[PDB]
Amino acid sequence: TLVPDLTATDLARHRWLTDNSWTRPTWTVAELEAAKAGRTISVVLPALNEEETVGGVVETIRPLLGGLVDELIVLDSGSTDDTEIRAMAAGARVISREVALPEVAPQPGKGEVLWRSLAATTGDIIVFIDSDLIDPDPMFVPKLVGPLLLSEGVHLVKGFYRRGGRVTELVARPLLAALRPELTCVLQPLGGEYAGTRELLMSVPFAPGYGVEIGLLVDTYDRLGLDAIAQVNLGVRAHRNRPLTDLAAMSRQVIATLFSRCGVPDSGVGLTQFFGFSPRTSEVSLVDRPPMNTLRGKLAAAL
Amino acid sequence: TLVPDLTATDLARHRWLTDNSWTRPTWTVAELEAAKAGRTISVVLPALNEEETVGGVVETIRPLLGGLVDELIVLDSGSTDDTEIRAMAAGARVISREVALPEVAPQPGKGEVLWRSLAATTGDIIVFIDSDLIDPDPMFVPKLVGPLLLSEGVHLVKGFYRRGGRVTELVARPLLAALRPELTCVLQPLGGEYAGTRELLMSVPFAPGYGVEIGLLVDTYDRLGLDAIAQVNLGVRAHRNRPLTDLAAMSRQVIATLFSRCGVPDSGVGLTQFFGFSPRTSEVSLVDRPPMNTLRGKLAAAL
Ligand SMILES: Nc1ccc(C(=O)O)cc1
Ligand SMILES: Nc1ccc(C(=O)O)cc1
Ligand SMILES: [Cl-]
Ligand SMILES: [Cl-]
Ligand SMILES: [Cl-]
Ligand SMILES: [Cl-]
Ligand SMILES: [Cl-]
Ligand SMILES: [Cl-]
Ligand SMILES: [Cl-]
Ligand SMILES: [Cl-]
Ligand SMILES: [Cl-]
Ligand SMILES: [Cl-]
Repeated sequence: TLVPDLTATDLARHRWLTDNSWTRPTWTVAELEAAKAGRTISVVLPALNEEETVGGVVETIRPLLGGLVDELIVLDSGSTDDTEIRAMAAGARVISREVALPEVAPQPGKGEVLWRSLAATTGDIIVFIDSDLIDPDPMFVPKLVGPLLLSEGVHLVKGFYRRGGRVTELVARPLLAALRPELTCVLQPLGGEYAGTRELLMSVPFAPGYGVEIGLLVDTYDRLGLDAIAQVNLGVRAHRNRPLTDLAAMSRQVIATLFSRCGVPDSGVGLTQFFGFSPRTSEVSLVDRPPMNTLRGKLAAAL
Repeated sequence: TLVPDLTATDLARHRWLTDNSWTRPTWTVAELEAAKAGRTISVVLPALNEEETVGGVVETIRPLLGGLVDELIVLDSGSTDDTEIRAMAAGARVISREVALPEVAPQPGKGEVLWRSLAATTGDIIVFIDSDLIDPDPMFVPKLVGPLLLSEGVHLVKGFYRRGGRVTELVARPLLAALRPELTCVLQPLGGEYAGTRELLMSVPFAPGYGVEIGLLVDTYDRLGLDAIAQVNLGVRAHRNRPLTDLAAMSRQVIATLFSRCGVPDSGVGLTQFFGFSPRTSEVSLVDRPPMNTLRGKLAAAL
């Protein structure tokens, strides 16, 4: 809604950018592990057909398994390439969507995968890391759990890179300025590298498809306020030059998910693209998976 | 609002793409001039500091002056370079914002310029052409007025190019799919080359800044329906590689203007961009210029 008391100038000077934003995190693995205090950490990599990169991501994380990290899972989304065997060969446990939650038939898209991984994991903290990363850094998981383990009151940590992204810069952040202005303090709201506490994640809906990350950001903000969110610098990463046609369909789902969270009536109509004319249509989903907490008791595996 | 009866598939197969969309316009200047039937045509080029390109755009249009075109005006927006003298030297009349409407102090931005040009022009049809075009084609004005002069019931003509644009493809068209799905049939809703009848243009508000084009599209659609809009192929044009930082600020104003037209409460908060951090803020306007018709009677020059 209309917030004429807030300006872009005092968003740039917002105290949150100091106390909840780590440009140069200096935490050690040993001192993070010391702060677990009986909490466990689950790392989840969503994956659909990522055979060329999934092993390299898993290998950056595997040395933490059994110390800082308690579970390392690739949640496979129906890959037909060698994603699964390569993740296993790299030292990760691989769980299909069906095995994560066999009572419920899979919907397509990324959010489904992350939602199901709540039923497959046991960590008090869950870290999500994209499996398509071309050059992952082994300090990702430590930097993401830093504010959860050491700060107070943080429940969602968003990892950003110094160069980000055409959808992030033209779609997500300008819409947040219009609909959730305080969230413009988040550098990369769509980023795939982030960590959350279990109670938070079990009690929010998961948006479908590519809306999942911005949906968690906005639901966490709405539920707990800006102080409960933090961001940390993961380092440098090259913008993978994705086709604008793919980015357009993803943008449409980002819009749908944000409108869904902000009371904006979305038409539900998918995006048409023209290239006479050669038309290309995509679909968009307006239906969340409900909070996983609502399924407690009905599951053959406890939550 | 929610339109679950419409899908992206039947938008791609929409009859409008045949009867109101000209992929290969074949009109001659002589036969268009024959159809004027006493209507006059005003061509308007908005311009702020366009000394390198404005003359070349004017020269592509000047041979039509006195035949198909009755007025050729560059509406200068406070240029400090040689925009004005170069437009004059190319054969255009140059009118400042103040001379267009001296009773009202200028607001910044492009929409202000186009709104003021309604008071400075006399054509029954007004054609807007950007002055920063690097390679304008002399058939722009004929192709834009074709459907106005020959078809029935068209009041707004949008000229598109075969390659368009990151803001168009990731922001404008996906938001239209969410908020005004039928308008996704328009290939380039933000395009600067378009023509409109005077009665229509005098009776709609003009959005400020870079929102002006999408605001006219949505107001025309809301007021008169999709049949009153048409689009024509102008040919090929190179995407001028504008900085993503500029595109982000323009996207924010596009969003504000669309939310303004579609009942979506916009925060009014400008876009912050970060590059410690180096913050960069822009402003956004939620205030239209009212329909120029509302100022009739109060102007020292008649409308
Ligand atoms: N079904 C899908 C599962 C995962 C992903 C992804 O990780 O980007 C995308 C689609
Ligand atoms: N004040 C302005 C006037 C004109 C333009 C433009 O034509 O892009 C931009 C700004
Ligand atoms: Cl502001
Ligand atoms: Cl800091
Ligand atoms: Cl089901
Ligand atoms: Cl992006
Ligand atoms: Cl919580
Ligand atoms: Cl659809
Ligand atoms: Cl046609
Ligand atoms: Cl004034
Ligand atoms: Cl564009
Ligand atoms: Cl009208």
